[PDB]
Amino acid sequence: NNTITVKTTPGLCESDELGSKCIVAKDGVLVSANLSYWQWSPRNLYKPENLTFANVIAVSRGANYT
Amino acid sequence: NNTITVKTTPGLCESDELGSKCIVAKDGVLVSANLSYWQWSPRNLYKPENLTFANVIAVSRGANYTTLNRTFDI
Amino acid sequence: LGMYGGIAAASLTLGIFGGQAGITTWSLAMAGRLNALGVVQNALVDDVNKLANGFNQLTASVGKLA
Ligand SMILES: *[C@@H]1O[C@H](CO)[C@@H](O[C@@H]2O[C@H](CO)[C@@H](O[C@@H]3O[C@H](CO)[C@@H](O)[C@H](O)[C@@H]3O)[C@H](O)[C@H]2NC(C)=O)[C@H](O)[C@H]1NC(C)=O
Ligand SMILES: *[C@@H]1O[C@H](CO)[C@@H](O[C@@H]2O[C@H](CO)[C@@H](O[C@@H]3O[C@H](CO)[C@@H](O)[C@H](O)[C@@H]3O)[C@H](O)[C@H]2NC(C)=O)[C@H](O)[C@H]1NC(C)=O
Ligand SMILES: *[C@@H]1O[C@H](CO)[C@@H](O[C@@H]2O[C@H](CO)[C@@H](O)[C@H](O)[C@H]2NC(C)=O)[C@H](O)[C@H]1NC(C)=O
Ligand SMILES: *[C@@H]1O[C@H](CO)[C@@H](O[C@@H]2O[C@H](CO)[C@@H](O)[C@H](O)[C@H]2NC(C)=O)[C@H](O)[C@H]1NC(C)=O
Ligand SMILES: *[C@@H]1O[C@H](CO)[C@@H](O[C@@H]2O[C@H](CO)[C@@H](O)[C@H](O)[C@H]2NC(C)=O)[C@H](O)[C@H]1NC(C)=O
Ligand SMILES: *[C@@H]1O[C@H](CO)[C@@H](O)[C@H](O)[C@H]1NC(C)=O
Ligand SMILES: *[C@@H]1O[C@H](CO)[C@@H](O)[C@H](O)[C@H]1NC(C)=O
Ligand SMILES: *[C@@H]1O[C@H](CO)[C@@H](O)[C@H](O)[C@H]1NC(C)=O
Ligand SMILES: *[C@@H]1O[C@H](CO)[C@@H](O)[C@H](O)[C@H]1NC(C)=O
Repeated sequence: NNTITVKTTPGLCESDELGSKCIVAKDGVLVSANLSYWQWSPRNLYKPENLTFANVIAVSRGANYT
Repeated sequence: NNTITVKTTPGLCESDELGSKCIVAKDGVLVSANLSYWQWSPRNLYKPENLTFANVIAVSRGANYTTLNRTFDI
Repeated sequence: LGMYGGIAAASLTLGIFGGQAGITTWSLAMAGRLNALGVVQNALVDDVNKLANGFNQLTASVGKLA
């Protein structure tokens, strides 16, 4: 019915160096509504909440992470 | 052909506290045939075996996992 | 014939409760369906009641089709 336009990214890494700690969203998407920080939403509805353990997944660095 | 009715759960955690060690089944389902412990089966056939390393996957706590209060031994 | 009675009866539950039975209620079945469609991670009682009201209003509007 109503939409919102946010920023999104495939994953988040700490630093630029290869071998950094990276996270991707667990069963959801990383969103940011022009904020200074990142949040978690379901993939088909904007319902944001702050990033937590048991909300993300620790991975290795993929292509074009923020 | 023949069915059986077991208990099932999305995952198993050690304790109630957030940050506990949790496991989910790897390419299968967590089942219990009214036992005191949990086992692994294929998703479309009941063929139980005890929980092992290389049978589960260490994850973080999801919603409505079963708490053991036991510190499982793998 | 009625569709959901009789000798050759159709199943009312087979496409949302699935072929391995055990989900006790329609509220628990609909919460799992909203989770798998990616619109709510963990459906509360207000999320399921909002879906139950929208179902019941639409189904009552069938009796006013011209
Ligand atoms: C979700 O996460 C955001 C991002 O951290 C939270 O907003 C931030 O909250 C902190 C702590 O309340 C704020 O930082 C500092 O607050 C202290 C309070 O003692 C104050 O002295 C400082 O001046 C500073 O403001 C921070 O400003 C705030 N905003 C941002 C953009 O970081 C938010 O509260 C979280 N929402 C939840 C948990 O529901
Ligand atoms: C799959 O896992 C179950 C759960 O652990 C196994 O059953 C349990 O086996 C243990 C060890 O044999 C039993 O515990 C103790 O056995 C000692 C033997 O020295 C005895 O002194 C104690 O009285 C106690 O019984 C335990 O009773 C038994 N049952 C339960 C409900 O825990 C089962 O054997 C495993 N199956 C396999 C590996 O095929
Ligand atoms: C967050 O930022 C984006 C980009 O600045 C905003 O999207 C713009 O919205 C205006 C008005 O709706 C449009 O004219 C622009 O074309 C949009 N930009 C893009 C790239 O689509 C968005 O509205 C911002 N605000 C939020 C989410 O509150
Ligand atoms: C394990 O427990 C369940 C529940 O006590 C058993 O399932 C019941 O089986 C009886 C007879 O088949 C039915 O009348 C009940 O309605 C069933 N309960 C439910 C909730 O479906 C099951 O048979 C037990 N025994 C095993 C797996 O050996
Ligand atoms: C859905 O079913 C419920 C049954 O509990 C209906 O609620 C009752 O409807 C009758 C008929 O008008 C009323 O007399 C009762 O006061 C209602 N009770 C409650 C607790 O609501 C409800 O009307 C039905 N909804 C639709 C849209 O048909
Ligand atoms: C859908 O969005 C419109 C805004 O154009 C709003 O008036 C309406 O109430 C929304 N639908 C529901 C069910 O709230
Ligand atoms: C994604 O990464 C490549 C380098 O691997 C870079 O050239 C490209 O510009 C990046 N994409 C964006 C949108 O910046
Ligand atoms: C299927 O189950 C029936 C029990 O009703 C049994 O008699 C039959 O042998 C089973 N089929 C096979 C191939 O074993
Ligand atoms: C699942 O967890 C919620 C709390 O997050 C709880 O209210 C609910 O009763 C649980 N489900 C069952 C079947 O106990």
